[PDB]
Amino acid sequence: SQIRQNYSTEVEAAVNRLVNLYLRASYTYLSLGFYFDRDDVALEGVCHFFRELAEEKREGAERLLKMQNQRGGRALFQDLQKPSQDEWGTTLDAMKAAIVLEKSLNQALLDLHALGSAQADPHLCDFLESHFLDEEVKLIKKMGDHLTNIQRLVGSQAGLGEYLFERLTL
Amino acid sequence: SQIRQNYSTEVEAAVNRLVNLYLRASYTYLSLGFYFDRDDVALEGVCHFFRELAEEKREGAERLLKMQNQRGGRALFQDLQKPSQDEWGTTLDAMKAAIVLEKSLNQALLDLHALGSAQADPHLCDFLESHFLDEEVKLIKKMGDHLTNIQRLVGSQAGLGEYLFERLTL
Amino acid sequence: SQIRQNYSTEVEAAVNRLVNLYLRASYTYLSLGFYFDRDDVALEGVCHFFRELAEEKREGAERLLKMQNQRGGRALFQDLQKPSQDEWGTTLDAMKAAIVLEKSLNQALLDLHALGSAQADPHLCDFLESHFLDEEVKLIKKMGDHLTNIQRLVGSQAGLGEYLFERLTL
Amino acid sequence: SQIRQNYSTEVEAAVNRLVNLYLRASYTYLSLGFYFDRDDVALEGVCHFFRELAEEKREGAERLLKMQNQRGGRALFQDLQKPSQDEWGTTLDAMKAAIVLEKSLNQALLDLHALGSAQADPHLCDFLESHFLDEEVKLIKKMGDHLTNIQRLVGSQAGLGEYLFERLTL
Amino acid sequence: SQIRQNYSTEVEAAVNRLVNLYLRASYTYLSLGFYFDRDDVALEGVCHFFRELAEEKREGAERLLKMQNQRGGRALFQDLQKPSQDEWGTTLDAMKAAIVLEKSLNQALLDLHALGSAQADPHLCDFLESHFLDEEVKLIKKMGDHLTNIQRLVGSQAGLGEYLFERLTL
Ligand code: NA
Ligand code: NA
Ligand code: NA
Ligand code: NA
Ligand code: NA
Ligand code: NA
Ligand code: NA
Ligand code: NA
Ligand code: NA
Ligand code: NA
Repeated sequence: SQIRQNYSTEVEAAVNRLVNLYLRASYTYLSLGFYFDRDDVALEGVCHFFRELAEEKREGAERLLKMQNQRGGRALFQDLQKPSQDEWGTTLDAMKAAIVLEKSLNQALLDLHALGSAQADPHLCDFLESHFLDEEVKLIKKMGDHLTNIQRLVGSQAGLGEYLFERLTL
Repeated sequence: SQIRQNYSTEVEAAVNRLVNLYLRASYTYLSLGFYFDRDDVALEGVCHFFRELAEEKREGAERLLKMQNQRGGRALFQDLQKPSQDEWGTTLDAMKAAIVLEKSLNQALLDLHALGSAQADPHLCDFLESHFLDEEVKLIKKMGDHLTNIQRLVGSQAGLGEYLFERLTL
Repeated sequence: SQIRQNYSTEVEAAVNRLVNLYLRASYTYLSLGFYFDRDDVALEGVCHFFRELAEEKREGAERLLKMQNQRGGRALFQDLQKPSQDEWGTTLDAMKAAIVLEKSLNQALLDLHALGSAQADPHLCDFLESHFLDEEVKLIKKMGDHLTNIQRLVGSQAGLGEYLFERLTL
Repeated sequence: SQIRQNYSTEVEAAVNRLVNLYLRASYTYLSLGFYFDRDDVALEGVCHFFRELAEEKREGAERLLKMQNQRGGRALFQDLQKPSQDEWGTTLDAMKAAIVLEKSLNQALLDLHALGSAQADPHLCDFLESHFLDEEVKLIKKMGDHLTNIQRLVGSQAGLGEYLFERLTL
Repeated sequence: SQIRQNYSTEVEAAVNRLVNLYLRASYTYLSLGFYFDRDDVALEGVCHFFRELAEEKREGAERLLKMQNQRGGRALFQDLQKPSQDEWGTTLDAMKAAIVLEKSLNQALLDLHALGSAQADPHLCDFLESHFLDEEVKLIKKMGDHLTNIQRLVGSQAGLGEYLFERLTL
């Protein structure tokens, strides 16, 4: 490109891989949201928590694609793998799956930041620090808080606890 | 001082000791608040209850220092001891620790009032009656109410009760 | 912690030490503020300058503790040493002490940033760059400006100059 | 009186003496205010500081007379002695005279409070604590602050300092 | 040009030289403004006085370039010489340098007006009378007033005077 400066082919490829990862995560959260809308599951606040995450992760992919074109890189899309499960269990199982997925996104962000640092690409480092790394730490902390609250509610009356969480936290 | 009148060295020293006690209590409540913000504890209303108490106790120290200078006494600061615990247990354990601490502050206020009375210092007596003694009785009553509500919630489903208290009272 | 990722024990400990340093600085500024409120000192703008700094440094400690829990580290509080002086001299002496203290906080921030960089912790580096390093440079520049203005006012009429500074700058 | 209860003849007489003292102080401050309005003195902020104090002390006398009738005591007025000086010197001399006068009022208030306490008259004790003792401590602290600021301004250019104080503090 | 009428090559060249002179003066005032923002100089009102002059002189250059194109002349830019000093001394030294610079701009304006008059170019004469000559006389009078006020403040307490000027005039 006429505009490309200081933007390695390694970073360009890793940004494309990260876009795939974010779109995969959006699709996983779409599947989690619609599972909680099942008439035999029926946890509306859980459905809305995951549907909002699906939108967030799509928006993160769109911001990475915007940056890829601002740097003069070329977006390359790959197939999007289906989510790992078709049914997601309890709200506890689902929130455990969600923190595993967000940990994996965070590790991908950290790996890209490290690549950027090795390539002396400060605009990439800044972009990630500014729009991704703190949002991901904040999200992971929120999920961990949720996770602890769900766990303390299981006790010996798991249905009751699952209802309450949904009603009073989500 | 040019302005000092009717202000004994005994009262001056005891006001400095009370400032230390209030600042110690602010620090204890800061530690309690951040313990309830842990991802493995995650009781937001409990965190906010103690963080608000940390601010109150700091403000009480600042009011005592203001009065010390209005009387012509001299503020003398000492080291502030760390809180008694690093981890605070359950919300019940924490509220028991908080009432023990507020009882000890109240006894210090009563002891200063008695000193004032023995020194015939009515401005000191009035200052304490006006800004401290009723606030402390009101706080201790609120903690005792909380304490009773937490206790009735333990039953055989302690996690559930701890969640509910947090959600519906705090 | 379930949420901890990329957060070294070295950084965790250094954040706890920095919290102690910020709380120590808040306590120093509380002592400076109340010294200028003495009836025999009576520099209201000087008192308000330091009282505002006490609040800032407390808020900096609270932000570090928030981040410590967002990363899955554990807050550990230590005793808070009393300020270095009981009486702080002239406004010049006090502003010299304040710049020495802010230089020492800045060096602690830089040392933590360096640790973060050695540990490849970009979220820590970003957090410090975002909330601490520019605020500290801005503060140190303001104190240096004050310092120069106080110095030019001493001349042969130090009382007059101290009054004027207080009245017309603070 | 039909309404008198728990109100000793000693307290009644001492309240009448305190009314005389407050009215004397109002008259002293009237003389101080008009001295600073002299064309050969011409310190407008000093004049307004003392004129406001004249009004305060008159209002304090009126509140004591109101209380005397609410208790069923009988107001008895005596001659009001002229102020101690006809010309009041510098603003420093005048503020020294004003703090001497306020110290003497405070000692009279404390003496009445002690009498009340010896007579087991809590309504009198409360009335003084509520409307007089803290106002007098606040005033004496303000005068002491002023006093320190005037003193630091004398230096070797006393006229300049007196102008500045008036202009920038009062 | 198709539009050029009554616009001599001598005037065209002198307008280009005047643009250089105005841009040089803008750069001088930028250097003066940032010198007064030094932490070891720290005269904020002095910094703002010169920074505003830097903007004025840039705007004067832009108005001359606008007029050059409205007449069908051709802008020709030359190198811009650095300011005459790197450090500017006291506010007195700086205001003396500023009046020397404004006198030199005024003499350049008068010389161009004279050229215009010799070339019978009334649109040029009007343009200068309308947008430059009275603004320059007003500015030079303001600087001279400042200069007199700074001079009366030096006395035997130059620091004090420099502070006061900055605080109370600028
Ligand atoms: Na939405
Ligand atoms: Na951005
Ligand atoms: Na609050
Ligand atoms: Na009060
Ligand atoms: Na504030
Ligand atoms: Na932030
Ligand atoms: Na009035
Ligand atoms: Na009343
Ligand atoms: Na401007
Ligand atoms: Na025009």
